[PDB]
Amino acid sequence: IGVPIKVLHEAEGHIVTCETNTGEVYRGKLIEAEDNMNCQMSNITVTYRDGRVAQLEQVYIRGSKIRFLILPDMLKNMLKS
Amino acid sequence: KAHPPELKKFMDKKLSLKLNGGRHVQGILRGFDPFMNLVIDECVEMATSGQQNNIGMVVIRGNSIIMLEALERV
Amino acid sequence: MVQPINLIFRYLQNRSRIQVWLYEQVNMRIEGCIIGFDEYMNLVLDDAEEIHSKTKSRKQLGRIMLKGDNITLLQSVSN
Amino acid sequence: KMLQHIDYRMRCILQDGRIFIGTFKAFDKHMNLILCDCDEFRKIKPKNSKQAEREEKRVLGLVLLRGENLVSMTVEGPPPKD
Amino acid sequence: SLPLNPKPFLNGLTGKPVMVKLKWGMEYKGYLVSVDGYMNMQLANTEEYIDGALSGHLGEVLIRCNNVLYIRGV
Amino acid sequence: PNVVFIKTEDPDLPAFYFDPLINPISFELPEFVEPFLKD
Amino acid sequence: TYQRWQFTLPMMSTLYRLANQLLTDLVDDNYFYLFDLKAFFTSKALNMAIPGGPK
Amino acid sequence: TKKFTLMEQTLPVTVYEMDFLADLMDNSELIRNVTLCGHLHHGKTCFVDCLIEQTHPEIRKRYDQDLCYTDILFTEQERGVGIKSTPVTVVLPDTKGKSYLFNIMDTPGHVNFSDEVTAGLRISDGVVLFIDAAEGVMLNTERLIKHAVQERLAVTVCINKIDRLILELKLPPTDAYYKLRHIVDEVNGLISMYSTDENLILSPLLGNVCFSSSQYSICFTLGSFAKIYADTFGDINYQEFAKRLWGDIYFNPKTRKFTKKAPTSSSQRSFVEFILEPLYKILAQVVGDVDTSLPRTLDELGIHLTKEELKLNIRPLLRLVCKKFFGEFTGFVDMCVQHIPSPKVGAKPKIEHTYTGGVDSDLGEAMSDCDPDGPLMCHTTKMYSTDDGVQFHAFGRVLSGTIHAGQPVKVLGENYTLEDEEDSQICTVGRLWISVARYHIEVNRVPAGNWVLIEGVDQPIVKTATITEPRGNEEAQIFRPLKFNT
Amino acid sequence: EEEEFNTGPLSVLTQSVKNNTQVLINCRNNKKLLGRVKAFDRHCNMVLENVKEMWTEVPKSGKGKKKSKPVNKDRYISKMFLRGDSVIVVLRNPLIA
Amino acid sequence: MKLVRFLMKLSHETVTIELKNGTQVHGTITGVDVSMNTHLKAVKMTLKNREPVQLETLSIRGNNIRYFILPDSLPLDTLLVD
Ligand SMILES: Nc1nc2c(ncn2[C@@H]2O[C@H](COP(=O)(O)OP(=O)(O)OP(=O)(O)O)[C@@H](O)[C@H]2O)c(=O)[nH]1
Ligand SMILES: [Mg+2]
Repeated sequence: IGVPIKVLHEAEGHIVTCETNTGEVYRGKLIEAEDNMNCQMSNITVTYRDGRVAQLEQVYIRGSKIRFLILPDMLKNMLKS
Repeated sequence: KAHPPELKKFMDKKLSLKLNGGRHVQGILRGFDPFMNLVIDECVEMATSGQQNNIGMVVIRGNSIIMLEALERV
Repeated sequence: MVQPINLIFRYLQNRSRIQVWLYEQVNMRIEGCIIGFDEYMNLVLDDAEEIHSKTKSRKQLGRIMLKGDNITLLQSVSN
Repeated sequence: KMLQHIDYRMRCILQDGRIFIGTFKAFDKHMNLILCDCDEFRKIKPKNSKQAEREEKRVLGLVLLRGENLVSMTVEGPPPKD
Repeated sequence: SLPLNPKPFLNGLTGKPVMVKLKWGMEYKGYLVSVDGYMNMQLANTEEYIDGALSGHLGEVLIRCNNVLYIRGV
Repeated sequence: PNVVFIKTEDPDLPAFYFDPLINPISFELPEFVEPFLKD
Repeated sequence: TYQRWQFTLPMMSTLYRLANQLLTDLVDDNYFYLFDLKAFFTSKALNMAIPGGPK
Repeated sequence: TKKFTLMEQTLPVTVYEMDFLADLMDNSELIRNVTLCGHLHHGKTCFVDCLIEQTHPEIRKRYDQDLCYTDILFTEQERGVGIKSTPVTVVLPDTKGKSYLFNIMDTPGHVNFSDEVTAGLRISDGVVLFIDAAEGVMLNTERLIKHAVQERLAVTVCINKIDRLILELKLPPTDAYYKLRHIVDEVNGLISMYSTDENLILSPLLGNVCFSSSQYSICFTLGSFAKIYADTFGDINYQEFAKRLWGDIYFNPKTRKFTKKAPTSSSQRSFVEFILEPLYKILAQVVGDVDTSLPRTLDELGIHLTKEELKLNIRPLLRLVCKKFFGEFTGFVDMCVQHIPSPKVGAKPKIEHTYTGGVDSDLGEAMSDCDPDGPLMCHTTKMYSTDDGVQFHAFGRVLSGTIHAGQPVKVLGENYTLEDEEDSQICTVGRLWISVARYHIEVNRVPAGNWVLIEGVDQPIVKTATITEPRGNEEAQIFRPLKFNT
Repeated sequence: EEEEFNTGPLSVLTQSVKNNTQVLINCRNNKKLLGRVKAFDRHCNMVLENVKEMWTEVPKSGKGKKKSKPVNKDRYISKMFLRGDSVIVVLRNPLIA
Repeated sequence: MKLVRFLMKLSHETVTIELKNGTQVHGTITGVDVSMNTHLKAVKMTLKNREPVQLETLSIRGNNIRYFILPDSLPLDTLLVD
């Protein structure tokens, strides 16, 4: 199991930002993160490629189709590695 | 490993599915496997025109699943 | 709970005519009767057709083995 | 070869062509990367462009990038001491 | 037929005239010499049909598996 | 707290034994796995 | 120099069995409830005597 | 210099960072407030000791007598008994590897000091009830179950001292299963006597029952011991194997599947055959065969010990082997994460029972949201002397708002009502500490949902107090005063 | 495995290495590599000799008004390694003939 | 057989690599690993439709490689022996 993956699981319960492979940007609370990067989130704000926003209560995104995630800066500050 | 996706919470709920190709469908989750292939019942294709057409019970390959959104409360 | 593979096994048994959504190609979809399939979701289709959504034109194929790579979605059609 | 550059500031190139510059803190089998104090650039990687060095820069912060979408990495600057 | 699977179908079609469509829209007609476990494909006396029209007569040809969309007997 | 330790007089008994001084109480796994320390 | 020893467990069980005439048969400490050192210290400080104990 | 406690100035090494603790303390949804309670001498302090040992790498037990880290008085160290409740605040990982902020109140088990338990019950969200595996359900166990249920808390059980079954009573492993099953049944019977309709059934299948041995540092749930099997053999699923390891289920080794019917007449239940049997084999190889065949067994488990470790006597050696086999106590943390609610989701039945003004009000809704920016409402049930004994520091939890050092607050006593206004005081708080047994971490601000040591407010506080802000909140009411078991 | 390299579709590569014969590789980059196979593997990675790379291009609106006419191009590469994913097709036809 | 092993032998050679995204890389190999992840020094890298940039070090994810152009001098028959 990978070092970044452990740090992701650590962000469960925190507000995170996710960009997909298609560039839609989802911000909200990370409920569950699976080993393969599958992500369950809640109370989302989504910002599309045209710039428009929307609001969603509940989402789940497949790990493969995630480009990246932004985690809380405070959480990062792993040391042993 | 050979893990399941954690989707039992979403079983028998109405969902909104974003697929690759800018394709979107809506239906009730009836089941899944470790590849995230889905069974969706009472499925409806949301055509880019805005028009929606009923396609019944269908299989979506997990490969081409970008994102899902619940239309219910879990 | 219905497992996706089983749905297919059902399609197979039923000999329902099937319409397949392909990966990253919207203007064409494939149709046929599933005779058999394998662990990779590779399908053997009978009396198969290319369906051009744009041209409303159908291309007749007969005996097809479609690689599963292309599968986005599997639906049934009354025809 | 990866462990050497750990703790350093690193310029990472994405498959769409973006430039992610952050502190390289962790990696793995897939090359999923952990980037602290990370910013994104789009238009340029400056080599002292007399007009300006920085356009479309965005502050991101603590970033986990998936290796699927990584192309390449070069050393951008030394480790911050902190 | 009583369940006719991918693998046997392809094996029955060895020794036969086939046409393979590739994902990229090229088409290759020829005698199927062999296939392997990954579904790489070997044609003899291959011909190329692009836009459904005879383009090039090519001879003996290996097609990498990931390129294949579908195979047809013909 | 009281050490309730039970002396054994005769060695032919098993080590783990219910002494009459004690008051009476009253999905698939792979083929390789076993209980720990089965040997 | 004969300064340190380490024994195996059959050795210790044989020695323990052979020494039992000189050894106690207590397993815990509660036998010495008001017969421990601290009770004797308190007793000395208060000028009181536990019935078996020193004065 | 009068010195009455074992408290220190130096802050020892930890595995976590301190600002990571301030982070978790802000986050307010990972944290949990647990009270450890039990009968006299059932192993609470040595359990907390086990956790501290795990978290602080250099603080260790002295091989022959235990440090009772949480007993910080010369009277508790001499007299041998817990007298006064002591708070610990640590950061612990789960089986996933996700850390949580645990605020643990170690309470005395002697029945005469049960009032300290009630103080620890007011400030916390759940309770972990420790039970001696040899001794069973005793006097104060029953009394504390009744008291915890009636004070509206979640209950999880840890069955400590399982070595007493193997190394003292020497029961065969099947009869060990029967005795443990007897204990969990009797706790269920006591709850169903006192609790209402509410399904507070405990079973290890439901994951709120913990089997431990705090002397030899063994602690597991069904889940974490399953995870040890999954870590040894790659393709095991964690949870699904966990759901089959208790009860009258059995195993068919030709089918490779768990049956509810026994395959032969002479067969072993799954718990006995997968959990107790290796435990009986580990302890027997250690205490019986350290010289002959402990190296072979340590190889087969994968544990490696150095040459100086094999030269220890049997009790430190056994504690060492079990620390290397069971690792961190993640099964406990899973039990407390899954079944003890957080401050946010637990705040509602707390303000129901606790707050005199009533549940729904501006202050009531404000508390129920548990946000750290609202009005300050802090509630102090405990008061601690300094190491010299001169001045006191109050100990409370923050229910809403945030306390800052130096800021003035109004303190309201038990006899205060709104309309009289006579029984009240204004005081400036000096310093704030995140209390830890032998040392305090000094902080500047403490958010909502957390325990805090407060300097400066002690002089108007007779017994318990509520603390609110001076400007505004003319609608504040004092929390109900402590109701004692006795 | 050798049997599958020897008789399966990859025998095209196996035959080209043994006979030191030329093969044309249609490639994902829209380029074609024409040469001799020194080595190959499962993935169709190859080490190639005497490679003639051929492709086609346009001036790409040299006018400024979207006007160009297609242009063929080629170049010689004596020694090179090809990662096999880029393979579309490998042709064991008689190019020399 | 496993041709990545062959590439792993090419430390201290200078090569030109063409990427899947069209980028061209010329530098001296410091290391190829089992995933064909390639590391170089003294690198002149030309993204398609730019003038070159020089980097002291560059690290490429293996999958992003199209092909390596090897030194004409390279003694392949030696390197193909195991
Ligand atoms: N046999 C055995 N004894 C233990 C174990 N754990 C603790 N003890 C002993 O039990 C006694 C209990 O001491 P503590 O653990 O400090 O007791 P406590 O739980 O804090 O109870 P209080 O005094 O009321 O606070 C001590 O003698 C410990 O040495 C154990 O796992 N096995
Ligand atoms: Mg205690």
